[PDB]
Amino acid sequence: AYDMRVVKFSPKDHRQWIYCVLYVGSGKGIAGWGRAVAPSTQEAKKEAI
Amino acid sequence: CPRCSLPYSTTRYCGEGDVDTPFRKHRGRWAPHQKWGREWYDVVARRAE
Amino acid sequence: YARGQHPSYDMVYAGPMPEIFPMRRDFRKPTRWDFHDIEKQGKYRTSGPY
Amino acid sequence: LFFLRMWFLYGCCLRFVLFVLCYYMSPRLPSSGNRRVLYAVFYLYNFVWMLRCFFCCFIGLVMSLFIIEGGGFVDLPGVKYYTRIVS
Amino acid sequence: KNLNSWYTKGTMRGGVPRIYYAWMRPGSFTRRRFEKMRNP
Amino acid sequence: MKYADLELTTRGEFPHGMKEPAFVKKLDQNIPWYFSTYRSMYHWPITGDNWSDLNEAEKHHDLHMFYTLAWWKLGEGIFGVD
Amino acid sequence: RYPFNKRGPREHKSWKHHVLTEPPKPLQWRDPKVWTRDLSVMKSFDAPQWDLWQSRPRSEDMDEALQPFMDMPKSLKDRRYDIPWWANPFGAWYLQNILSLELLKLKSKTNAEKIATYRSYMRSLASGKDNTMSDDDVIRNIIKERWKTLEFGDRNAGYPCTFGDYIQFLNEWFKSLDEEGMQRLREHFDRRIRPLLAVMSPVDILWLEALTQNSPHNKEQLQRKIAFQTSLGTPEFFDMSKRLRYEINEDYKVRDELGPELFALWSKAPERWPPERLSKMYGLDFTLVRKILVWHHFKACYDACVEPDWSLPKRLFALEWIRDVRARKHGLFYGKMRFAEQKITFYSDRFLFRDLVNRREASYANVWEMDDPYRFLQTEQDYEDYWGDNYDVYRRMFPEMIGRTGEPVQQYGQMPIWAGPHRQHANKSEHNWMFAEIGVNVGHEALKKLELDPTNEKRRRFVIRQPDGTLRSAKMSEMRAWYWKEEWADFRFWAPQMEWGIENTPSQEQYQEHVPDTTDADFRKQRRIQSRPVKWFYESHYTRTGSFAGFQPLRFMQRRTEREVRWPDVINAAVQIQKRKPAAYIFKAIPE
Amino acid sequence: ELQRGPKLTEFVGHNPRNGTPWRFSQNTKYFRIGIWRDTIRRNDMNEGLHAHSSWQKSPQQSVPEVRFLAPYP
Amino acid sequence: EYYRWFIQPGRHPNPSGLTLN
Amino acid sequence: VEYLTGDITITTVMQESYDALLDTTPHPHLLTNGFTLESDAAKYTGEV
RNA sequence: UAAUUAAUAUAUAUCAAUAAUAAAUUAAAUUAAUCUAUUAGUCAGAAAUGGAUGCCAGCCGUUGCGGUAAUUUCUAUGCUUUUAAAUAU
Ligand SMILES: [Mg+2]
Ligand SMILES: [Mg+2]
Ligand SMILES: [Mg+2]
Ligand SMILES: [Mg+2]
Ligand SMILES: [Mg+2]
Ligand SMILES: [Mg+2]
Ligand SMILES: [Mg+2]
Ligand SMILES: [Zn+2]
Repeated sequence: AYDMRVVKFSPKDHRQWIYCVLYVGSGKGIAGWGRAVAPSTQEAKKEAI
Repeated sequence: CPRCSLPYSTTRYCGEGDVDTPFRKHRGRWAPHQKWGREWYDVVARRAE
Repeated sequence: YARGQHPSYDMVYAGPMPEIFPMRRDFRKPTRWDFHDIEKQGKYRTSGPY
Repeated sequence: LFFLRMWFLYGCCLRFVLFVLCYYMSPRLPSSGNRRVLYAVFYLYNFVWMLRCFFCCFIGLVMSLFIIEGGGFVDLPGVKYYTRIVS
Repeated sequence: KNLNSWYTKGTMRGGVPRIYYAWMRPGSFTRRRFEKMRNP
Repeated sequence: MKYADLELTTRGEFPHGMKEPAFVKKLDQNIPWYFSTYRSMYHWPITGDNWSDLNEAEKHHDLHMFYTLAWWKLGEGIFGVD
Repeated sequence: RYPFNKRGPREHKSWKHHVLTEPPKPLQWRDPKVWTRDLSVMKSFDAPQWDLWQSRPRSEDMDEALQPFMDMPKSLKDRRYDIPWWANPFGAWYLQNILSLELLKLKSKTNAEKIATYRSYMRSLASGKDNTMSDDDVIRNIIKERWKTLEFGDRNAGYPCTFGDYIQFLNEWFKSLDEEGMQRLREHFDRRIRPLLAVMSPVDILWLEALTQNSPHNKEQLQRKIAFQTSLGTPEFFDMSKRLRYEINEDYKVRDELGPELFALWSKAPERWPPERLSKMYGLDFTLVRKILVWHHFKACYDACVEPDWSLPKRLFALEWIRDVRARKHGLFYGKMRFAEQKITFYSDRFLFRDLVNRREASYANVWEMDDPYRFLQTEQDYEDYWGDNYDVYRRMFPEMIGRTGEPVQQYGQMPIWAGPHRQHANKSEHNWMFAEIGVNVGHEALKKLELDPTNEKRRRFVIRQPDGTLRSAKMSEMRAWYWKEEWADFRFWAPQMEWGIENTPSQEQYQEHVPDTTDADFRKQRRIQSRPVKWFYESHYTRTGSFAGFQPLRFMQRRTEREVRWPDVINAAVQIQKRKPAAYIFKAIPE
Repeated sequence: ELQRGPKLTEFVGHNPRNGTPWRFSQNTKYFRIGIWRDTIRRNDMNEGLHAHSSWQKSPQQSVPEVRFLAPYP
Repeated sequence: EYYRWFIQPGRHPNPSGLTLN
Repeated sequence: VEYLTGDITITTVMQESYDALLDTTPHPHLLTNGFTLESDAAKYTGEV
């Protein structure tokens, strides 16, 4: 999943950060999952990974 | 024919005009006669075996 | 064996049954999902590999 | 599931009703407009009940009795029943 | 007397492959550290 | 034996099995779930000793093996002496 | 809500007649070049596959080995004339370069070289030049590079062979193979090619085509791609020659086990040589060393030109054999039991004590009694599991396992009819009339054999009126018809035939579509052709075991059916797999 | 055990005994977009079912009897 | 069936199939 | 064993049919009785 | 010993009694008799463009949509479906 959260850096400044949930897996017996909140889409994807 | 033993001259397909034939089933299709060669020669052979 | 003094050989003492003579190479058998044109696997024709 | 909204179907999926009035009502904000509400009548065990339902149907040449079905929720608070066809 | 057959147990996921072990887990396979005597 | 001097102009490419396939952008069914949802009837490897008059295992294996050996030219230049 | 309030069901483009015709169909003008010889179907002009024979049921295929000769018309095959094998220019090349040693010249050694070489060979002193290469290794290197430098093409130009010429010799040779001929071939293939088949990679495809000097479709783009990717590693990293170079467990080499150990002994009295005596030779674990002993025996046999004991693997592994038999009978399956399916029982620490003191205190008259191969077996069940495979040993040892006896069909005496001829017509009729008894003492499956037992006097009673009016006892089949159907399949020796397979299940359950049943070339079923003999005729009877229907056929029907995914609305339970039905159907007239 | 190690045994089907050892090749419908994205941006990680294919990024392809416990590679 | 060995893979000499006149 | 017992015997009919097919089919290293000469093999062999 | 060469009863009812019975290509080892048989979606989530409309008309399983550019209304046309239908209880 992808999602959007508002991140308030100050009473004026507002950023749109997005939110990633994913899971890495290999059917050979090893998996893992991650989630992250980052500024861009690609960023949150890499962070989650 | 090496498969259904119908005569080559007078018959186009395997199982034509045979009541008990395996080679023609209800909504299935007709199969052309198959020709002698090393394949069916050693088929006959393996059956004899 | 009848008086129970015979050394037991049970199925518990058996290890793996090994592959001794390796069978054959199993060559890739052409399926309906292996086709060099994306067309031959259509939605109107192919509902799956087999 | 909300089981008290179905009170006048009385355990039936569809109802038959007679037309009486058609008035208009304004939906709950922030939805503006006019929702057409038909005021209908039907009888059960010789009691005459006045049913009040949402008119979503298509009216052609003048006709009397409708077929009532229950839905989910709608813009307009208080109106549970909807119209299927008019006979 | 065990009517579930080990012959048919599983769910086809279609294309998804999974690994299986013939006998033991592959990590347990080569024991050479006790065999060739590399241990503290 | 049974030789003619023949010209064969086009042999298809190598049967390495790995060739970059034809690329598309859009697909017909946009529904990837069908990949994971698809089942089939069971493939049973064997019935009763696996006897057949057409000898399938042997014959098909050898026929594959032949053109494989042809294309690698009998794997005869590839290995040095270790 | 209701879709049809204010409009009826929409019939808009219900034929979708834009899909019916392409406005261009066909003619009597079809180009003979691009169509079939019969104008039946359009030819396919993409590059030739070499495997085509597997998908088509044409029998002229199997008359020849390689594909382009299978495709060859008879008129051309007539024009291949039989000539000596070296008159084939590739056979000539093979004769000159590989087979003729006598024409091979080696660089002559100087006297200094001769001396340094000799004294290196006889006595090794460390720090020396590691090469000292045997002229054997050298020779074989020259040969393998002669296989490297062999290229095909026009032979009025430089190179020796047409490609066609090469595969021609190859084809003549592959047809020419005996049993042990193509055995040597397949061994050669398993040893060299097959591992390479596992270690390949796209990075090699150009090199992979450099063997035959064949030109690829993409050749420039592959040049670039492979250049960039081989850039990312050592050149030694990427060459396929060196990818097989190391092997685990260097203490015992396969080369050194080719001469089997103490073959001059256990040949001469193989009974005095149980696996133990030899197993003390190897520093490996149990399974591995028994494996190796099997291979020794086989190599030895093939070496001495006699046939090997095929019962030997069963004899050395006997415990594993019986464990697999009983497992196969327990969990119902055919194969070899693997780890996941073992019992989860946890024994105590000292669990083995009883057997330990039984072993420690054992005593034996001779050493043959100590290890005979058959000490694994006590009860009759043991002997029945150990030999179930040979119908020789099994038939001789367990005669009572094939029923040769049955309760004879006997005619009952008729009850006298006092009415005489007036009624004699009555019991004589159109049909047979079966009558099976029921009651409190009869019809219970639990008791079935006791009820069919001819010794039991309370035995369930059947009778049959034949159409001529007589009465006879039931045939055993007819008796068994009156019990709920019983399935007998025993998995322990040969695989019983199992329902819901590919070749078993008829179309509508297997696929949701009608699929035509033709005995030729089912692509969906991955078969090339079918000769369709009577199922149990040519096969041996002991091989027929039974059938097993006792499971859910998951493609077809499963328990607790639900939607895999609720949104999008399109997915259903995993049993609903199916192709899309078109916009309205078009019917093409089909004599064609 | 004495050379190159054990095979890497996979299956596509119901069981190990009921399926084929082979994965599906690159020519599959569902693998083409993925393999594309994987050819063009090689260095970043890519979503897809194109992982399940016999073909992949790494020089070691998934095909039957890969010896995965072998020292080289 | 023998034609496949002499064709050039990209060339499909008469994609329509119709000779016409 | 049946041969050594005397039960099965090789007859003259079996023998001569055996010889017949031994003649009339291709031998791996040699030319066989019932190999037909080809006039046009001179293209290669050099003699008609 | 009314009758068993019988199970057929035409067009009525009550409360039952699950019929879209290979719903789509090679044909029915008949006795050829009953039937001419279709719906949905198209924001989210398989599938879109024109044209209107402008907090209106309307949609509403649900978050919600409609403020002249609405992938959420209406209409036209295509396109999507894993094919005994949508919808209501
Ligand atoms: Mg209620
Ligand atoms: Mg609402
Ligand atoms: Mg004890
Ligand atoms: Mg979508
Ligand atoms: Mg709507
Ligand atoms: Mg406007
Ligand atoms: Mg629009
Ligand atoms: Zn035939």
